[PDB]
Amino acid sequence: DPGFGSLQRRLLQQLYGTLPTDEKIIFTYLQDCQQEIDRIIKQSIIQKESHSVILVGPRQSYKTYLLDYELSLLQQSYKEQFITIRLNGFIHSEQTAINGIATQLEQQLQKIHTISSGSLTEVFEKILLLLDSSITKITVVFIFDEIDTFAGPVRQTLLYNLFDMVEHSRVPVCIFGCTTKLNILEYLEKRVKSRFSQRVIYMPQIQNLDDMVDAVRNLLTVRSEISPWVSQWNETLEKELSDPRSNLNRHIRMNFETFRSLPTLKNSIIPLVATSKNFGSLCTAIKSCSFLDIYNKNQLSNNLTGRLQSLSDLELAILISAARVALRAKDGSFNFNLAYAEYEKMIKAINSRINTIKLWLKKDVKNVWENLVQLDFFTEKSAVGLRDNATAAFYASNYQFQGTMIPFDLRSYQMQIILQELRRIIPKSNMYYSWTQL
Amino acid sequence: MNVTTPEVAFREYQTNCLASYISADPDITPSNLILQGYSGTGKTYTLKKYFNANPNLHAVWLEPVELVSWKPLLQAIARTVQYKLKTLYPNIPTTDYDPLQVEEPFLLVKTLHNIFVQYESLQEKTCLFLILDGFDSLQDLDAALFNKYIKLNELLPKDSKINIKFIYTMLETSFLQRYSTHCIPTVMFPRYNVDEVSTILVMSRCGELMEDSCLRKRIIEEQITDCTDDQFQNVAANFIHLIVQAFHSYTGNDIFALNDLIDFKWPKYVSRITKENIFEPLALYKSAIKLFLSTDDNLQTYDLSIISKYLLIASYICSYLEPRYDASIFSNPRYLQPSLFAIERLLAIFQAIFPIQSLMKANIEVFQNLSELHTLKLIATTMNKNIDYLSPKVRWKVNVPWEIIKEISESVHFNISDYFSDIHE
Amino acid sequence: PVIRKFTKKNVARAKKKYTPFSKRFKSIAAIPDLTSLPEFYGNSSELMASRFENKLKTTQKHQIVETIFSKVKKQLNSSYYLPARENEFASIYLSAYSAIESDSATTIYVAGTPGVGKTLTVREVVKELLSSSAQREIPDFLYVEINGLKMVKPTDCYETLWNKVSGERLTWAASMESLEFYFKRVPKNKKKTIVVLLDELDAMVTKSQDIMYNFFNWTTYENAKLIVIAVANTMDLPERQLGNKITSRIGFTRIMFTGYTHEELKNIIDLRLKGLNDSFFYVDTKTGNAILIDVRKVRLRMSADAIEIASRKVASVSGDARRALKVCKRAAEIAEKHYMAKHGYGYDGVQTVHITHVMKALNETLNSHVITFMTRLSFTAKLFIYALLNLMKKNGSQEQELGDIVDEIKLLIEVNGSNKFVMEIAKTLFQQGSDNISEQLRIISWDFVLNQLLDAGILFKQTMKNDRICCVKLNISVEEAKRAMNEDETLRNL
Amino acid sequence: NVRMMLRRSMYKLYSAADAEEHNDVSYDLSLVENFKRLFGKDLAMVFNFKDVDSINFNTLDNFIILLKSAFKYDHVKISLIFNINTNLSNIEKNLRQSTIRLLKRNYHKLDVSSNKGF
DNA sequence: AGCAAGCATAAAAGATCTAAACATAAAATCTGTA
DNA sequence: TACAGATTTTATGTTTAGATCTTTTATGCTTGCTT
Ligand SMILES: Nc1ncnc2c1ncn2[C@@H]1O[C@H](COP(=O)(O)OP(=O)(O)OP(O)(O)=S)[C@@H](O)[C@H]1O
Ligand SMILES: Nc1ncnc2c1ncn2[C@@H]1O[C@H](COP(=O)(O)OP(=O)(O)OP(O)(O)=S)[C@@H](O)[C@H]1O
Ligand SMILES: Nc1ncnc2c1ncn2[C@@H]1O[C@H](COP(=O)(O)OP(=O)(O)OP(O)(O)=S)[C@@H](O)[C@H]1O
Ligand SMILES: [Mg+2]
Ligand SMILES: [Mg+2]
Ligand SMILES: [Mg+2]
Repeated sequence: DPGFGSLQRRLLQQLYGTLPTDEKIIFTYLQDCQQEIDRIIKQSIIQKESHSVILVGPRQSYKTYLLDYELSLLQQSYKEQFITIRLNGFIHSEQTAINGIATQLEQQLQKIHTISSGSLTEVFEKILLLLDSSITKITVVFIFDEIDTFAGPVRQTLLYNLFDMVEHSRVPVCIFGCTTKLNILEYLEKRVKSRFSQRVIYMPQIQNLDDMVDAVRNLLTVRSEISPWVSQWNETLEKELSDPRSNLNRHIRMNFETFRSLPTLKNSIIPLVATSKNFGSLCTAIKSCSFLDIYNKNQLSNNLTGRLQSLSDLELAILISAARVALRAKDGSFNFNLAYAEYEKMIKAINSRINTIKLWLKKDVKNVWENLVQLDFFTEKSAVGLRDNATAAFYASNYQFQGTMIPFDLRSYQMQIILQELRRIIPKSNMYYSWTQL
Repeated sequence: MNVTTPEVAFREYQTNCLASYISADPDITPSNLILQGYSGTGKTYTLKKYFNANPNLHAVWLEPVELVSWKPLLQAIARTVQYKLKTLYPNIPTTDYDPLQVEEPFLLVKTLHNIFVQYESLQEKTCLFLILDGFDSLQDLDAALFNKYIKLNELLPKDSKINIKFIYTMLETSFLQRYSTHCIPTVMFPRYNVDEVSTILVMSRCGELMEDSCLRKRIIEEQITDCTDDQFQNVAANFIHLIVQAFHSYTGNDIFALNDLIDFKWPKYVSRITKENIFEPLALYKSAIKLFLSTDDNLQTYDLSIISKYLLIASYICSYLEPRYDASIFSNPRYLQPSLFAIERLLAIFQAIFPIQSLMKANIEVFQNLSELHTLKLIATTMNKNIDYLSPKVRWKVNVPWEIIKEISESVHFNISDYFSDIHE
Repeated sequence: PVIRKFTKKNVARAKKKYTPFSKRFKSIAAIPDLTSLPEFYGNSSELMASRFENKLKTTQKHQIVETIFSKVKKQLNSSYYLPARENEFASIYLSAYSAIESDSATTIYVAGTPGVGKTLTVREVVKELLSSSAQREIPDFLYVEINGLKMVKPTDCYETLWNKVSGERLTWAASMESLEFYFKRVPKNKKKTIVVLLDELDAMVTKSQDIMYNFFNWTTYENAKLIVIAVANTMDLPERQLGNKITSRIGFTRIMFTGYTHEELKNIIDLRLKGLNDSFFYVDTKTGNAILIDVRKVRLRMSADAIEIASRKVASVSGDARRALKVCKRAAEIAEKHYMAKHGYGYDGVQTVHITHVMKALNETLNSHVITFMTRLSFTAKLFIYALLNLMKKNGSQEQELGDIVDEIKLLIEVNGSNKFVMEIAKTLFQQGSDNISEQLRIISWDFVLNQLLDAGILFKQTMKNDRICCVKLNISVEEAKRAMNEDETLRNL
Repeated sequence: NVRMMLRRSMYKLYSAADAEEHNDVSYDLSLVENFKRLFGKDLAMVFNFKDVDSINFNTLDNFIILLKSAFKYDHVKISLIFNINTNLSNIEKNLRQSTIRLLKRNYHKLDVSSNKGF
């Protein structure tokens, strides 16, 4: 029936938040800070007053969500009274941000009604001339994500110029800077600190379980009569959320303890409602929440335990022998020779205590060693996994590491899973369980 | 749903999640979706099957392993997006934007915006999926590129009729866990079991093995007559099962290694088939045991001079034996890295161990052989780009394993084992 | 064509000439009277800046409400006299006036901390000089303002200045040679005095320090009528960059701008609110519009004690003149928010700015959110930091290996398993509350909370491939975390 | 490293193709992918590793694995020639078993020496 | 003669950086000569 | 005599060769000791 399809589509677009801004849902626990975001913007686009605000909060804390909902809300009634320039610290550079600002200014000014032509000096001079100078002024709203990446310790000229525009310009400018650092103020240089208004909004956090319960109720309640199942779906959801013993409340509580983030819960729930074929299956899936358990089990299927549970007999024996030789070593390091010596000692002892376990040779254990290294059960003795920057990665690529020079047999490794962890994971019925206790 | 789920053999949850996330409606599909798993876990296979079952989903397949650094990745994205958009809508008049002009992530954003703003003539919003097969496989990879690719979708226009949805199939979980706070929807691909690997191998290789030319010639050469459709399929399935149950410990749950082993050992297995043993698999296995006893995955170690061989012997003895030569000799500790020494000690040990003529002095030839040995990387130093062999601070070390030096010593009839047997055998 | 090893498809180059000014004329005696030529000293460009003025104007606007606190908020702006800078404005003006009247060259180096009124008083000095010259008391001069932080490249100091004195667009090296010839060689009968303000001179001299030497040296030439007013944050920057000998040769006029005291800052704020403090307004009770002299006749007042405390706090902390104004503006904003919430005015007896508003404005800046942030963290993250603190107590070491935190978390869960909360949370921490999920080495959301703390700036983790040896250390004070996990009852009991 | 090996291989390939044929491309495997469209003729790249012993075997192995990705085009043939100064056992020890199995599909051994056989 | 424990310290491995060598390119400017 | 066409000037980009630095383990020296 098309009614259940419409209901499922509505539920999915409620979870994704792509429903019209006339009916977008704002969680109660974050209905307060939105007002602040609603105030500042409405004091800059309506009252034409400059503002400089920094939103501090963790990843997926509804900074961009609230900042875009407010812009959409102001968009439908004050469309021609402001323009929006969006910058992202990850994909914009110090030189590149000037070009981004110029291009966005020209695009938005043509849209409402060049600056982007020339060298970087000319472009910056023109954007300074335009901004840092019946009828009113168009408000320039900077949505400036990852403000901490453009607040480095070597030079902060973009932030300096933007805050100087906020203070000493006749065109109203509103600058919202989203960041996750709790000490963003100390990142700015003292001139930029003085130019900044010290208006930091710390995004709200979930401090109660009732906050997440109400957020889930808002997410999964269809408030528009579009399907015959809407009333029954609301009844089922309310009766599954009212009782604290239900499976949905249990999973909400577990998310509250472990993750405490609505995006994780909605990621768990989206396939729950997309997988169901008819309304009865959806009701049973929301009453039992079996797919939540399946999703959680799948998410934990490539970590150390999941990878360890997918090893053959030879690979497991080599891993246990390497763990033993790393436990014996004072530095926790080893190599192929020591690990193979311990492995062959273990195999000889097992065969002597006796239908006999085959002892593979060095050429037949090199592949197992490489496979275990690929799964990152072993790493180099002193290895940096991935460099933070592109320049650091380039420098590392240029350098020729001593580890690759030495032969494969003598390369010094170091494990990620210790022998006690192997003892805990490995079942007591294994052949090598007696060999996981050194 | 209007999305059809393909029947993948051992990926039912993964296919269900793919159908749940990847949909033709831009409103109910995530901006970023991640497929995680290791080699041979059937992630590209599952995604290809899913996209083939749904011809109404626009996909732009990309292979970051060919695009070593980030600039080729951005340029290839810019080229392929516009090429695909032109392919789907050849009636839309468009201007060509050179992909080589994309040299920054913002330049990619601007080029994508310029490409998408000329497709506003479409009636309904569409989404094309940029599948990046192996974003973890970039050779020049850092921890900041994925941060750029996550937020790339924010700066592009929200109301455009062409939406870009990224799909990443990464390899390592250590890389994925760096971005665990981004809350990107992820589909995990656990490694297959031995039964799953065996079933995949038979269903993927039995048809090709049963039609192989070698079997075609063997059946007519042995003058055999049987059911072509079924008996040969059973023979190939039994061969694959024998290969799996013989080399699972060596290879693990790795499909590619077992495929290579099957390719290597099928001609030898079929060369042992005859009239009597084809009907009874036990006899055929007993007639070809040597195939399944050794992996055979390998495709006088050096032609060095006697001076070079004795130089290597002296270097190994000097490096792996403590400077206690003064007491008795010259008138395992080999499991660890070789130690360091000086040139004079190496020359003294070389003179001590060199056979008499009455002693061998250090000619030009000895030093030339030593420098050649360093050139062939058999002996190394504490070199760092610039190297000066004549500096007193330069110390030498050995780069041969015990087997190579043992073979060299036995070549010149030298008993290095007797020298090294004092500490341990 | 030739195959290119690499390509530069986005190269953007400006239309700037290369030949300096010294090669434009046949000889020094052939240089005309540059003062009367229509392109050098601003006689050509007058409306170039006005070209972009019309791009940011719109013809639509509703009757916006002007709250009684809106006047106070708008008046306490950086732009918006000169109470305290009267013994220093006087020095700058005296030096510049003496240099201008005698067609001489000089250098004024004014240095101080941010927000203390350097650029403002320099601009006021220049405005007074312009007013004096407009009365023909002193020779006319051209005012050029150069800001070191408003330029992409530090060598754009020349490109600007020459363009501001010749109308030509040259490269930076050609501009430098042109300026050298113009200042050293051109006779004083064919020149106008130039007053250059080198705002944020710190940014100009950071790599090659030649901007400082070039700009200070040009004030030593007899023919040059240049007057350089240098602004920097450090009082001894020329003595370091140039050296003692060069700086002694130049002969600066050095002025230091000390931070404002509480009394001077209070006087600044009072002068900023001279006509608005203790004033009267007509307020439309229906819409909220306030007009300065169903209407209501009200009185706007800002308590003097609020200004006292704001000025004293800002003077004690920083001494900024911007910080006190921003504190007062934020207090006015808080009062306006409360007023609008009480009356529901929205957008489109007497009112006062109380001491509590200024206290809130100060507490917003002073307080730190780390303790509040951890108080509301998830139990897994709090357990992580608790194990980190326990390892710090045991080892007395700032950096703890991640394996130590893992083992300590496991030991903490095992030892006090008789606790009801631990007994009921162990399954959800190790098996995700499911019987089909095997016991996990790392607790649920281990990577999530670890990356949360790393992103928040609470932890610093060294980059290494091995995840069991990476050392995580607190980036905050230990006492903050101690208080944060003392607040929680579960971690306090165990 | 791998990026420079790929860039120097693709630059040589493009230069040789343009010379034999008598716009601009990016120096990566997309050139190998689009060679049939650009020049209209199949591709027969022959790599010659001059001093395999001196070459870092990690980057050589990574480059071989990268070149393996070019096998999905029907218009390309890739041959490799390793100039070895020793026996191939050193290369076997210094290469991953996956690369060894990949090379074992087609390989020929040639004893190139001036003094070989006297 | 022969060697274990404690200490300081020269040193190996590598992060982080600079800069010369190698390379490309648009605007201005020199340079022929019809 | 103005011209196109060759050259220089200014401005970054790509890659290799060489440097200094921190960080951590090897190492000669010293002390105490028995053959
Ligand atoms: N424009 C949007 N409309 C609707 N939902 C959105 C929008 N942007 C983000 N979301 C969703 O909002 C949730 C979290 O909000 P976000 O704004 O993405 O997080 P965040 O505060 O931006 O964290 P950052 O920016 O990475 S530090 C996720 O489920 C997003 O999918
Ligand atoms: N469920 C399956 N059913 C049938 N064949 C499968 C299945 N999963 C994998 N295969 C086959 O096994 C091989 C796996 O190939 P891929 O799916 O490309 O591996 P992968 O997961 O992409 O790993 P990488 O990182 O790409 S090497 C192919 O030859 C597939 O045909
Ligand atoms: N004497 C004063 N009287 C009134 N207002 C003042 C006074 N001094 C500073 N202000 C205000 O505070 C602001 C400080 O600006 P500046 O004078 O440029 O400070 P500053 O010395 O330039 O600090 P920098 O440029 O960051 S080193 C001015 O714009 C005024 O709004
Ligand atoms: Mg964001
Ligand atoms: Mg793949
Ligand atoms: Mg200033």
